[PDB]
Amino acid sequence: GSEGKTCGPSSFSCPGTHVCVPERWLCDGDKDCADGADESIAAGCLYNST
Ligand SMILES: [Ca+2]
Repeated sequence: GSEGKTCGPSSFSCPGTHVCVPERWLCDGDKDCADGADESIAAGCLYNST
C-alpha cells in the first residue's frame, strides 16, 4: 500500500542524486540520502536548540 508515502507533499531530494524523501522522513534518523543530506542542514533541518 503506502498511500502518499514516497515523495509526499513535502518531498525532499537528496543531493548528488534524484532520491525523494517525505518531510516525515526528513531528519528522522534513517539516512535515506547517500550522504544523509535529509538528516543534515542540506535538507533544511536547522531548527534544533538543545
Ligand atoms: Ca532521513
